[PDB]
Amino acid sequence: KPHVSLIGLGNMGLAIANCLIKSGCKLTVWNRSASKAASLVAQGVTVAATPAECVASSPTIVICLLSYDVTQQTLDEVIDLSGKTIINLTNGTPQQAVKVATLVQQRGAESYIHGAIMVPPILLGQPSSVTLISGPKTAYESQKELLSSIGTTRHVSDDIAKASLLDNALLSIMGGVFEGWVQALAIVGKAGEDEVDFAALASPFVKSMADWLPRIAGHVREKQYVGGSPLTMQLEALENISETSRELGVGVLLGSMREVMSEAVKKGKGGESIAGLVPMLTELDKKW
Amino acid sequence: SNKPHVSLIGLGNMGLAIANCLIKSGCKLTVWNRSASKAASLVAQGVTVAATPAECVASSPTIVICLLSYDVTQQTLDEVIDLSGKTIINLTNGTPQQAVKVATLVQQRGAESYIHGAIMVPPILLGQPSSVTLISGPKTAYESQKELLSSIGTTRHVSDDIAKASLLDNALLSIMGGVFEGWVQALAIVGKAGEDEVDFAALASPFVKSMADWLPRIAGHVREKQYVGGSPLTMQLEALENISETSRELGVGVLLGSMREVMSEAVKKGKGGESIAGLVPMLTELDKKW
Ligand SMILES: NC(=O)c1ccc[n+]([C@@H]2O[C@H](COP(=O)([O-])OP(=O)(O)OC[C@H]3O[C@@H](n4cnc5c(N)ncnc54)[C@H](OP(=O)(O)O)[C@@H]3O)[C@@H](O)[C@H]2O)c1
Ligand SMILES: NC(=O)c1ccc[n+]([C@@H]2O[C@H](COP(=O)([O-])OP(=O)(O)OC[C@H]3O[C@@H](n4cnc5c(N)ncnc54)[C@H](OP(=O)(O)O)[C@@H]3O)[C@@H](O)[C@H]2O)c1
Ligand SMILES: C[C@@H]1CCN(Cc2ccccc2)CC1=O
Ligand SMILES: C[C@@H]1CCN(Cc2ccccc2)CC1=O
Ligand SMILES: C[C@@H]1CCN(Cc2ccccc2)CC1=O
Ligand SMILES: C[C@@H]1CCN(Cc2ccccc2)CC1=O
Repeated sequence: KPHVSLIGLGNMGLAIANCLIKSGCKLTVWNRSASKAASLVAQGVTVAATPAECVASSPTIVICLLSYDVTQQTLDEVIDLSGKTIINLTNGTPQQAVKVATLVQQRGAESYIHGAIMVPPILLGQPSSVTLISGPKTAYESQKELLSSIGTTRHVSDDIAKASLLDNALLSIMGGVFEGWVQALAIVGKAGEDEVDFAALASPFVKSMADWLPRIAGHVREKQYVGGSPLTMQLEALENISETSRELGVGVLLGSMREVMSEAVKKGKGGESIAGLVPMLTELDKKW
Repeated sequence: SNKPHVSLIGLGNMGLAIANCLIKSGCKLTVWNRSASKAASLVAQGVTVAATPAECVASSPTIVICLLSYDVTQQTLDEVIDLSGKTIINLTNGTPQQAVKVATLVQQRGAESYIHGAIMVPPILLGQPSSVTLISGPKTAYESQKELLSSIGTTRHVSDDIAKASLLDNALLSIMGGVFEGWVQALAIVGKAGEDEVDFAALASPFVKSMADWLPRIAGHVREKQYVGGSPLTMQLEALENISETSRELGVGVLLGSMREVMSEAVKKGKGGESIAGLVPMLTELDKKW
């Protein structure tokens, strides 16, 4: 039984706690709301009064909090991380990973690795589970056996910030897929159709879209914006989604997409493909 | 003689793809386009170019329309006053009510029948059996046009209701607009960070097919009004905010504004603990641009 500490017992933190218990370690936990540890006490888990007491109990510290800001608040009075390895599974930006790595190095930590869990809690540890890890290969290799408790890990880079970079890119795709899906189900539901029958009809079409993504990535890399689906036509179809929604009394998402396509047309990029939109983003810090 | 007579109105990206599919399947084609020069590649293959929309419709018993919009369709059919003995196949993207408006316009003018279709692939994939076109309108009219329409791929008759193909088109294109908004954001981030877009597409591929798998479960939750799970909107909104900050760190713009705005309002209305299924009632109960 290796000693492990866990900071954070939210939806994901409790899923992590159960995986670590199942795999046979001596777990110490801390959470702002100590009552979230109730389901772990029967399984032989120690609840530490403070973040400092939690970190003192183990050589390996797992963190799964809401955000970077909560992480820095929680680590404020954790003064001695000498001989400790930090595994940070908290979502944030590439620079926020560098900021926590620096905070823990300043306090004597042996090593920092960052992970992005890419499944909901119920899939953690199951065969469908993937976690992206970044940081020094020797530190990943040191932790690989512990980390197997939460499912498959993918070492994506020795650069501490890269798991968060890739996390933020993949969650952009997830955000967009869910924005389109919520809009779709709102339309079909208000129109009196069955959402589950709609999902069956849709799923072929959605897997076809996923097959197009690598061709689009190649066009973006190669700056090849010519094809058979110009932004003028795409924008006309997005405008018809708004009017379909208005006709039904349903609200309208995809506003940022309409605004960036509208400006692309004004810049004379109306004849380009969807690849044409990437340069609209890469050259200007703006919320569309 | 042998080959069926077919008229096509519109020779844009998709209209030209249709023209080539109809030629290849062995039909006798008459075309009209605002820009007559778009027919140059069809004239060798033996197609007739009509001077006006009316003369085009006069040449054939079956009329295919593939124009930009309803507004352009209405304008283009302004002087098409006689549709007696003509079946109308409208493949122009528009709203459910615009499909009803065109069906009524062509009835008034004596059309035999009207079906609406939504092509769900780019022009280069038209004619592949795997390319699906959704068709709505009278079953008998669809069944009589099924052999002609097999030129452009596999057709799926979704409803006798003329407006249904456009309803389902607008819903499927909502998903495509979302997917592409997220994909453009993702490629802007990884590109500006100096990563390879093509290796990122490969890394991403598993993760995106996993999401398609989650959609029927979410649809069930929305139908059953089950909004409780392990991925609360407060946590999802924090992650979306970190996409904005990641982008700002790279000097890159940010999309997904409507998604941040509707999740913020959910959190404000006490639905911060709910799953993504909890957003659907935010849309269904209020006409609003987020
Ligand atoms: N849930 C998922 O589906 C999912 C999937 C992939 C990744 N993740 C990532 O996992 C991380 C944790 O998310 P979660 O789903 O566990 O979120 P959650 O259920 O909302 O839990 C958030 C955690 O942060 C703590 N926290 C929030 N504000 C705090 C504060 N001001 N001070 C101290 N602690 C505070 C909470 O403590 P209390 O219990 O006291 O509120 C809880 O431990 C996030 O970075 C998220 O992006 C989640
Ligand atoms: N990937 C795709 O291209 C795709 C996929 C699925 C469905 N669709 C649907 O197919 C339809 C046709 O799109 P497309 O790709 O062919 O677009 P496109 O290449 O922009 O062509 C638009 C067509 O409409 C004509 N047009 C535009 N404004 C006009 C006006 N004011 N008066 C008369 N004609 C006018 C154009 O004539 P000119 O040639 O003279 O400009 C052209 O024939 C759309 O409803 C679209 O949503 C397209
Ligand atoms: C697959 C899981 C499911 C919850 N996701 C939370 C989330 C964050 C941002 C946008 C949508 C969903 C993180 C994941 O990667
Ligand atoms: C709207 C987007 C623009 C890029 N297209 C890429 C593509 C995919 C398959 C075949 C050709 C082009 C897919 C689309 O329809
Ligand atoms: C794949 C093709 C590309 C043009 N599409 C129009 C469109 C509309 C909204 C958002 C993106 C693309 C329809 C399609 O099925
Ligand atoms: C962020 C969204 C919220 C609904 N989730 C549905 C889901 C998918 C698989 C297993 C459980 C729940 C997927 C997500 O992660």
